Amino acid sequence: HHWGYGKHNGPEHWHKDFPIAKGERQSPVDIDTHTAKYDPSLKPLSVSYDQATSLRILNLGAAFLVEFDDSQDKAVLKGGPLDGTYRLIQFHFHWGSLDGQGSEHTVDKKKYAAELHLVHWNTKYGDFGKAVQQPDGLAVLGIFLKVGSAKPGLQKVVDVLDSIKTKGKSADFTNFDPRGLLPESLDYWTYPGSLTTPPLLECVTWIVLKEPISVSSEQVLKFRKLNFNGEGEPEELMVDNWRPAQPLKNRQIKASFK
Ligand SMILES: [Zn+2]
Repeated sequence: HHWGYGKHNGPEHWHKDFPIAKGERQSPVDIDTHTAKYDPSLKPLSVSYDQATSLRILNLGAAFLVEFDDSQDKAVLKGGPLDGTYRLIQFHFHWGSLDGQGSEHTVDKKKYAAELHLVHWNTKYGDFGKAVQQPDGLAVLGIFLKVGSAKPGLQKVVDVLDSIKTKGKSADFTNFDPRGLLPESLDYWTYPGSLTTPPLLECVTWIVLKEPISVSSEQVLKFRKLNFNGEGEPEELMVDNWRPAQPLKNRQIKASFK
């Protein structure tokens, strides 16, 4: 009876196995744009993905991950609110059963159709496993998806999903350029938070881009054909794999823009 997104194992149940679910810096949160504070101390955000090396795409049950070779400084995030260098390890998405929901962060309570998370770890901690045990261990770039025009750079991801329909399946996925998933503007909000899936560790500097990317109805429809279950198990569509907004508590959200 492990955690998931269903009626009896979903987000309101997670605290029983993971008490930090009710902690002081949990994610996601609602971003109240009018209460967010423009911060002049914020240095420019640096996304250097030119030598990114994707390896594989995997259905882990709760989402699919595109994983990268993070054994060298090849795809890094720096600047913004960050001190030091954070290395890209994987990206994944959260999405809804309907276009009206799916994102984890919300903006003035608005839910987007999906949310992309590019996960990076602080190189001063040597690897991801050690990084998640640190309060500044990860930097996650969050990007909202709305339904409209297709995102051409997403299409290679959507076309391989038929090969990883069920939990446990993986496929080779080399030479994918995550620059094709970024919006024009790097304007962002930032705040200290957590992983949004168990173990919910409070190790994340969140950087959430203001500008969503547009993806087509057909593209998100393909996300919804995935399965939470493994092959040969009862079919349950991988939809609504999002945690809702958590209390902001003693935190301020900062904006990079005015
Ligand atoms: Zn995520």
